[PDB]
Amino acid sequence: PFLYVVGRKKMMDAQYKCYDRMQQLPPYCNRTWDGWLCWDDTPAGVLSYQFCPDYFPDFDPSEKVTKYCDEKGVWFKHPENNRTWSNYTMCNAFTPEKLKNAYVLYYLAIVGHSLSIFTLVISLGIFVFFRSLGCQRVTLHKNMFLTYILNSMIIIIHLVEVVPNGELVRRDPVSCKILHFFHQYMMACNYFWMLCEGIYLHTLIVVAVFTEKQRLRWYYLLGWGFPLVPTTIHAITRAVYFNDNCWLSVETHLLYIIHGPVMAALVVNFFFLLNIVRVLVTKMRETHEAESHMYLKAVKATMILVPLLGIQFVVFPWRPSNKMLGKIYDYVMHSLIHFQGFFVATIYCFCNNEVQTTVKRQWAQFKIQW
Amino acid sequence: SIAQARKLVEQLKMEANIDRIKVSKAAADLMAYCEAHAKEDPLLTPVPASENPFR
Amino acid sequence: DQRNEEKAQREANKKIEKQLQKDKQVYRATHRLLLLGAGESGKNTIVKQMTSGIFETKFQVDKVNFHMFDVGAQRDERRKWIQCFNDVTAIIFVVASNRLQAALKLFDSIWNNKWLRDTSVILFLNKQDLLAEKVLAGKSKIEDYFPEFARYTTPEDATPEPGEDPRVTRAKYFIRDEFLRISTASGDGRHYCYPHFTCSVDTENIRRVFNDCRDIIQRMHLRQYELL
Amino acid sequence: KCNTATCATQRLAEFLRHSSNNFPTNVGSNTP
Amino acid sequence: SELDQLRQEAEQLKNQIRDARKACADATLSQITNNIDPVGRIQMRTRRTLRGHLAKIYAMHWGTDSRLLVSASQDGKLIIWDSYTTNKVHAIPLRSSWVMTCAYAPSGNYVACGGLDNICSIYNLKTREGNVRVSRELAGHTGYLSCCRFLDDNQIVTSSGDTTCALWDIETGQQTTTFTGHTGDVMSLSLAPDTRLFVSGACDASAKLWDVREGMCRQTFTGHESDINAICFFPNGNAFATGSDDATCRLFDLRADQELMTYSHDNIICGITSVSFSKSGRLLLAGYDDFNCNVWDALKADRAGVLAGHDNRVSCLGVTDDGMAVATGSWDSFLKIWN
Amino acid sequence: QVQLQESGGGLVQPGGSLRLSCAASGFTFSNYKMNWVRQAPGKGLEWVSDISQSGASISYTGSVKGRFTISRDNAKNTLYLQMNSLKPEDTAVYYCARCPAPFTRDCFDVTSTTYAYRGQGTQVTVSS
Repeated sequence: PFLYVVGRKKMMDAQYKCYDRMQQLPPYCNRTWDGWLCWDDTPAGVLSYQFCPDYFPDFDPSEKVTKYCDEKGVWFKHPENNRTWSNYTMCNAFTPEKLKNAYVLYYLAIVGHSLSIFTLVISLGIFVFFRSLGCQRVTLHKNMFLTYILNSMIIIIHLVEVVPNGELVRRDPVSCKILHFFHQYMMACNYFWMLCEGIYLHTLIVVAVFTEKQRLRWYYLLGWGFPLVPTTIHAITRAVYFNDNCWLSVETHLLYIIHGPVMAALVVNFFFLLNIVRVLVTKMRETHEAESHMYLKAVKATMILVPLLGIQFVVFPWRPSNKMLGKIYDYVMHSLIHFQGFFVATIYCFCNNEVQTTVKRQWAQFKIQW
Repeated sequence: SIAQARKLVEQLKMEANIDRIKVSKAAADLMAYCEAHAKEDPLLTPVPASENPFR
Repeated sequence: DQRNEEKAQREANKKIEKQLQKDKQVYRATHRLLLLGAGESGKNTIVKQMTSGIFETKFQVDKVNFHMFDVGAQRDERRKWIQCFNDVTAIIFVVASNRLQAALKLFDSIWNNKWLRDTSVILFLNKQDLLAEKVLAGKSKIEDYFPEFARYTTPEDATPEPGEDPRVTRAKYFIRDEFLRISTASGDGRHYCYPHFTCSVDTENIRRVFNDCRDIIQRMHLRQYELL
Repeated sequence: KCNTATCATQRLAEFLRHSSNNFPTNVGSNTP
Repeated sequence: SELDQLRQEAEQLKNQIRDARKACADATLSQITNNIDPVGRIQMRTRRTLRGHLAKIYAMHWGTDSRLLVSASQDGKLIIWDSYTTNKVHAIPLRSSWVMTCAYAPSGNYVACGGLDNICSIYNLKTREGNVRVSRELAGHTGYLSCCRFLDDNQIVTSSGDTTCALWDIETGQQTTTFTGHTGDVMSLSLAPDTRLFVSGACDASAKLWDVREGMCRQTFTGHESDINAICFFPNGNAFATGSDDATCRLFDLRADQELMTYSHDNIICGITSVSFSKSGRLLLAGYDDFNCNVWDALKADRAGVLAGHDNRVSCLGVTDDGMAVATGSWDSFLKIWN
Repeated sequence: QVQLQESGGGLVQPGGSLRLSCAASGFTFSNYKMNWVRQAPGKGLEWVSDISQSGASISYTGSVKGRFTISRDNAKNTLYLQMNSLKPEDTAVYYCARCPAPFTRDCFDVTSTTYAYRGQGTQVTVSS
């Protein structure tokens, strides 16, 4: 009942804010205080629209409330009680259609994440098996595949055991908090590892190309060791200040402690991509290559770097308020996010020329033995 | 100029007077050698895993 | 006993592997360059700035060590020992300016050699002053030895020669285009050519080599990432 | 609010748990 | 005005040689060995893989005890491996980074290496005082070294790339006998089992048999259409096989003065980089430029099998004295042992 | 054994037409490239023209470009160089050069001082 207690506190807090704003502010319906959100006195105003209070889990900010003044008497009267009452039937926010959209979005994640691990365990198995393909870049590729499987494995088990079962959340075992803590760290490890190869690609193509040798001891610390600090700070701050059931919530602004550096890390990756593209454009300029074919090659190079650098998170950073824009954002953003592992494995393991040629040679070698 | 041609021709005379036996005898001798030492070829006739060092 | 011998062998192998790793840390930090060209091309002047079969010239620029090998002392026939220079970062070529046709055919044979397809070549069109004097005196001519200069037109794309007369620029860019046509006639995008107009007293040649090696390594890194 | 794209799966997970197993407001009668 | 007479005499001698070769030939090897059981399909797997080289491997030489082998690569290192345990016994940093060949002494005390420096360096391994250094630096060749073989602890035969082979003499630094007669660079040479003759395959599509004691060419064998890249004496010592750049292997005879059999396949066109024989002389394991080695039945000229386990082209291969295993070295800095 | 035997070549007036046919033997003709090399007195060996395998790519040097017309008769094992409109600067000893490796276009070392597979050659001179 912590969320209920938290929601109850916001009702009185909003009442004080409403009273303070009304006191400061100096065919006329009298001002009346509504339980959830007050209505200031209006001079015969009909259909006054404001967004939903969303102080409770049921409500959502997308819908909005309305009422009318002086259309009948001075205020609208509810027929059942013959008393002033505001229509909140559209603020239900849980409809057969809203639930339907979320389920088709959840099942898309499960199918995509399951397929992502399927394409990544084979990709990881190939790289470790084939010693010839081994290189400094491959070691970073192996860590990306390792952190992709772990992040996807934690996500899928979170959506089939914790979320469907409300009894587990109600008791709030100390073990359930550990699962969310590891989910935060593993997901932060995946995002921070995107910056690591974003640096490596930038430190190879653009700057310091001559020096092939570079120590990876600072890449492992940034990839794995560094994300521990934001995660362990989040655990302390949440427990002392805002502790929910199983620490599973998105209402709090404290989530930016773990989502702040991640956004900053991906922003830097955007700057690295622009420098690489500029170098790539310059590189093909000196060859005097045809401009018509030049644009297509540049487009392909950017698109294949989209899943590796995790660049989609900055191209569409915030959700769309409009319902149609929101539906498009939900169906496109989740498709890229949940299938990112599949795209990364396909491009960098199922399409590489050196990887393919080694596979064809070894397969022909196997068929001769058999 | 002229010495290399003379040396080539003299070497040709040296190579012209050598003995050349019938090729059938040479082929028979080579086949006999191959068949005589065939049992001592681990690559040709497989050796058991116990009797090879590369295990 | 076997135990002591095995322990000693393991210790020696560990020491040798440590030495191999230490030597690998410095082997990959040095780029090997093959300095090749026809005789009397002025490459000896660059060499002397700093008999055997291979001359080693160790020079560095921008903290990067370069290892240039002069092949003087070998015989004229080179279809066998040229295969050893397949891991070199670049093959420096010096052309003197039918002495030009021999260099053109040599560069052609280099370009399509199956073991030299990966390696790129840096082209040094040496002796520009001699070419300018020859084309200004008028004692000899290039049209008779190349029936393409009559119809040839100056490439308007690039001619940054302020003090040079039109005729010398035409001759220089005609030789460069003759080399580039062979270079790009059968390329596969795996190796490229880098023409350069250098004199016999140019101190920038090491900077040209450094920049071309940087471009070669950058393009190789781009290729390994499948961007290009 | 956490409208960032990074916290998208968690938002979907919160919606399912809070909706499939409700945390109704019953606003229709004797309600504001 | 003797040029025409000399050319006519040379042509007449060549015609006489051809007639003599035709007279001594009555039945080909194919029509005399078509009564034996075929060997059948054979297959060997990589028992050991030796790693540690940084550049392409150009040569390797097994020891006389089938235990140690040396390998030379273009990173200026001479690694003496242990085949049984995959251990690096020695690692000699050469002063030249372009070594083209290597050798192992029959007694194992010394090793040799040569490349694009016209110098053969002898390294003393049997000394144990914490240092392993070069004993003698043999100089005097003009062309690049291609292949060197040890006759004794004091004699080594080298095949330079200036159409000349020389018999050296360590502990003095000067040559003993110089072999001349080739018109192209000598790419390989192989000593006879009895250490009295040796053949040399040059870039003139011809192989010459030399007498070590005297220093004069005995017989010249022709028939190949391109440069001979490798050679290997038959274990009997009365024959040898030549690997050329025309994608054909030919087996010559020291007594018939003419070729015996050719080993060519229509579906492969690649130069042979190395040729070696098994202990019994029945299989001809010749490496190719298409990244694998092919095993040839010498008697029937039928391919018994193929060893495809190398990422790059095989530049050297050699069967041990006892015939237990065959080691092939490719340009991918990997040394593999096949059994 | 490779034996390239040439034909033609004699004292003719300037502006005449000559033919040099090379009789290839000892190797498969339609597997190798072929070149033409001439050695002017007092000068080094020079490359005249080359014809690729099966007569696909024909190229001449600058001096003789647009003058000579090579032809490879693979069946008859011969190679021509149909000279026409000769000049007193074309007096040189001509050889046919077999190209070192089969099915390869690198075709190195053709104009070397000592080339094993190069033919004997015939003397071609023009005067009055």
